[PDB]
Amino acid sequence: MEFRQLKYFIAVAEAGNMAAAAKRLHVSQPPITRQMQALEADLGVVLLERSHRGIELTAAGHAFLEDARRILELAGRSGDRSRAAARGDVGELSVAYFGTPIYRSLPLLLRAFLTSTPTATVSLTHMTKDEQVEGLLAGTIHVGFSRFFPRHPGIEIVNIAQEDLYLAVHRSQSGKFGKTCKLADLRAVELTLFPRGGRPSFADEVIGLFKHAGIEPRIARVVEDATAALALTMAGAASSIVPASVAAIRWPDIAFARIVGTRVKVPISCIFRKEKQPPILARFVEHVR
Amino acid sequence: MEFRQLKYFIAVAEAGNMAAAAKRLHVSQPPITRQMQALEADLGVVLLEIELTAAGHAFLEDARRILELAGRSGDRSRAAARGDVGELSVAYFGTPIYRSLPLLLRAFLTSTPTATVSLTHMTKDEQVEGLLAGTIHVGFSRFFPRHPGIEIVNIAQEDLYLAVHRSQSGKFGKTCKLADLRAVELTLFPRGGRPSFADEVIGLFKHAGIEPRIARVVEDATAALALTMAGAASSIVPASVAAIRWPDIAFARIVGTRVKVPISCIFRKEKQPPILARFVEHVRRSAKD
Amino acid sequence: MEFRQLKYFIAVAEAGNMAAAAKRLHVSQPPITRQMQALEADLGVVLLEIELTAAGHAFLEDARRILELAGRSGDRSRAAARGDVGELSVAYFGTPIYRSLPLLLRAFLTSTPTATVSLTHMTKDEQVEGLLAGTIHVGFSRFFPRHPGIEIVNIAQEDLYLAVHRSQSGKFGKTCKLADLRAVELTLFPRGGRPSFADEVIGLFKHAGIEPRIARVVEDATAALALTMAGAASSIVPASVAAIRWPDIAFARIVGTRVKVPISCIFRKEKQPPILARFVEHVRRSAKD
Amino acid sequence: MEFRQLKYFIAVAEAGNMAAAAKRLHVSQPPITRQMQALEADLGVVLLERSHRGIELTAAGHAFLEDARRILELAGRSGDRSRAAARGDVGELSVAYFGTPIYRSLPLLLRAFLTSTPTATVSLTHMTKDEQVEGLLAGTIHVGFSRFFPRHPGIEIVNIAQEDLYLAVHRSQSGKFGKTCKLADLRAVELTLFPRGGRPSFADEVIGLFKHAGIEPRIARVVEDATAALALTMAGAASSIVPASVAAIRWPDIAFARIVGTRVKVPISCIFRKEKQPPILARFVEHVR
Repeated sequence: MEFRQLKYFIAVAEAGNMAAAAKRLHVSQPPITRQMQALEADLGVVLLERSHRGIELTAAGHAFLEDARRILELAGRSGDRSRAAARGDVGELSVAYFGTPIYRSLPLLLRAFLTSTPTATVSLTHMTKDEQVEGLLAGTIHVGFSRFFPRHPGIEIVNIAQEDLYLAVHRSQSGKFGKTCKLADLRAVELTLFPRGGRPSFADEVIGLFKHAGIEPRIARVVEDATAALALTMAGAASSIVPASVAAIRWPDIAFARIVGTRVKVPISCIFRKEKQPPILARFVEHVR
Repeated sequence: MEFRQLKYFIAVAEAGNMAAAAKRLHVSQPPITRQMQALEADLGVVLLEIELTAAGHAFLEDARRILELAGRSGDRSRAAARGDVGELSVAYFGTPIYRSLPLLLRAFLTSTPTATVSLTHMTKDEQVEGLLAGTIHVGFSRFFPRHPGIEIVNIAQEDLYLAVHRSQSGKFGKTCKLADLRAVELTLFPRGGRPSFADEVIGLFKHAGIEPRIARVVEDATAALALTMAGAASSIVPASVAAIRWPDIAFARIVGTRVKVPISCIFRKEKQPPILARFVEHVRRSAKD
Repeated sequence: MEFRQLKYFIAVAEAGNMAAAAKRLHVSQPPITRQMQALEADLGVVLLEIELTAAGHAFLEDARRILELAGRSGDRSRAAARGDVGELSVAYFGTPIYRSLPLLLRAFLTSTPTATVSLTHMTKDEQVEGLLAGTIHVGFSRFFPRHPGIEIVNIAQEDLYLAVHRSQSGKFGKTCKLADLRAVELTLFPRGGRPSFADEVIGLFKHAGIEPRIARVVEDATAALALTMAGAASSIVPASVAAIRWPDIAFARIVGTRVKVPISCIFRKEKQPPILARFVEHVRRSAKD
Repeated sequence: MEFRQLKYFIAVAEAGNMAAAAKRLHVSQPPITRQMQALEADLGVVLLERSHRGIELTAAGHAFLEDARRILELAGRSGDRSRAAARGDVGELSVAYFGTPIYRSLPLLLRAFLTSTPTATVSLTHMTKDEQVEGLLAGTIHVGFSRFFPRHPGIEIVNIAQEDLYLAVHRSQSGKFGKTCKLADLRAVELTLFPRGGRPSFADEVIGLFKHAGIEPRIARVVEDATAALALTMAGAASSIVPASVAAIRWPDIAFARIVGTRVKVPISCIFRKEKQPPILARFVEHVR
């Protein structure tokens, strides 16, 4: 069987007449006739008959007509599926994340991406920054989001944005601070930071910001992540410092106060393997920039 | 595009190597290469880098289906020429294949002597796409999500059975209730096509007020049975599975008036070809009661 | 074995490299090496090949727990010396951490002023092992499989809510039934600790006579919420999650007298230390009613 | 803190007297005393007191006594866990399989393995022979089972056993053959073989066996696997040839007849990466041989 044979047969069949089929096909009589004899020979069946009315289909012809249509319909749609995949119009972007960008910044970036590529999908996985590097190099994830990525030569970092910092305290300690504050005002406050590890982290950044401001902080403890800190704060057992992403959410019993200062800010970045980027990733990277 | 291109692309995809593709095709390299170049120019996309691009992986699946449909279409025209019913393409997922599906197929073939049948394991999502595109005629499984152009027919219901290694047979007898199994570590199946058989089993336990002990969820009934036969597991299976006598496996029927699961089939409600129309009339009266 | 060996092994495991282990430890290579040789001779096993052997991967997990327990034990003796209650080590899985767990912890801390708390996310299996070994005092989740030396206490029950992107809020109002959600593509969570929250949601749909439409099962509530906030999903979450106002997410309370899920805690029934004994008496009367 | 300090403190505490502790410790008085002062100094608490009775513990001492016991208990058990993992007494053997060994031979081999290594576990995954090679080289699976593995230099093949072949027919065609038969007697029987592909398969083997016997078989079709063939046979639409593993199971409506001949046999083999075998695999390989 050949594709040309199929499109001709459908036209011959639908037009119900040879001259009318030629008009639709932009082609002369003799090529059409050649393609029908070749088609009937391959199948080993007669598909067409003549009469006063012109062209008629046998039982074999009628059965083949429906299939010929489903075949060109599927072929046409399969062509589109392949071009769509080259363009990055479709595909599943595998995203990894660590730390607080997952609370607001990352989702909004995903909203904007899905909105300009509505037939794409995303998956999400929590991963340490080290896991993200390994996974990126290996191709198990396309893009990773966190704050302070360790250095690697085969990976591009893109600082998407920066975020303010907010003191977080139990509802009952609200109004000891107001809605705005400075790092100087927190030297009597026992602070719970996160995460632990020591490799460049949000905790270490906050500690450095206190050192820049010439202030000794009281760090009561470093907990495993923001969830722990927020839950301790909600339970009345702690105060913390958190980026704007976290403060954008209304958590019952927690109040926030923005820490003022030009330098008191924290980045959001994302990493990807700059080499051999599949189209869904290239489309996302072009959105990140 | 051209059928030869598709057939050659599949061989290059599956051999993963130009010389093995030549071996499988009985043809030299430069012809394969000119056919691959031509497919790429016709599609306006690149499929090969030997490994596949995104566009390539996408097109591979479709190419198989196009060739598949083309072959069945030739067979169908021939069948129509001879006055025979031709071949019903059935897809299946889950355990109906063990007994209840064969029995229904037998009754269909008895009443329809010139018909044949082919069977393909497919996931439910693959099935839906197969029905809308015309590559399969009908799918069987247990639970199917509704879909606009598809009818889902609940044919019959099957009892459930506890499966255990022969060494543990005495422990529960030949009939048991869900509450008797509250301490049994269960290996359920399958994974992914949720809600699946595992989900229904777990739901039945819950309706009875029991949280099942789930050791693991394995990929299919085959894995679960092999593990039970190896002495490493216990499971719960439909009657279709328990109708078979497996060495080293003992079964206990689970009693409870609601402890049953459906055998269901699905098909495209519109543009039904003759053989599907015949099978549906048969399913219709197989379901009656 | 020796504590220094354990601490050094962990640093070699986590740095994946002898010079980074030296950097993290402020110590040169030959001391680290002699400590690793010695741990290997003492154990009568090889842990390093820098990557880990099977024996190494096994011991790594345990080494962390041994050091963890050792640190908490020093803190506990000190607390006992001063007449303070000391620190309750709590583990958690699932969504109680969002609201109901913090609230119960607050009431405990109010009545027990010299106490503190630490929070660690753990899977249910990790929790059980933690309770039997004495590394944690108590675990929280929703469903827990029975286990000989563990008591499971159902504290309270939480309502369920549909979660949708703000754009879709009008569609269901502020209250809805499960049957109203029969066409909603749901993103449930988590994966693996079956039976989990996903299983209960699916079971509730089934009890009501509806097969839920499940688009996907994601790793946790964080993923599901980020996807819903990005406009890519709808989900079902307990009241603890819905008590929080998340930007771009709207909630509808699911009505039905049986549509609720438990908050549960688990602890070792034997050899309870004083602080756990205090927490249990508190949980006991928090559950009363 | 040091481990020696812990074991001494427990003995001193349990014996309730210094001389009695020395007896238990196989050690003199002065070292014991040195280890207690060092231990009290590290913790920064007093654990012990003297009186007429001998040794007594403070509140700090009593709290530390329970922890010291849990610490040595956990350390001891962690040592065992590491040695067990070196020996391959524990671990999860990842097994892959293709074709019919999964029906009987593979499970019995797993029974025997689990029986001599009862704290080990197994997982099972269906994989093509090509997938198994890739997975083996990569370390994603430990061992693969099938029949006719393609050649690779970094992989060892071990023929575990051979299996007879059996004609399979619908119940109603039983007694056209009896319980034994020859290939010559099947030249009028339309045969359904499996699987398709063409790379060395069970189908190709059966075809070669007919050629060795100087007999033209009637091969009506090659289907995707044994499940398809068995289901077609059960439905009355086919006869097939299957190895002994399949014939060992009683499938309703299928009858079997053994094909006699010294050469009419099919192997079961398994493959593994001979390089860098983890202990659980080495333990299994030693069982396979």
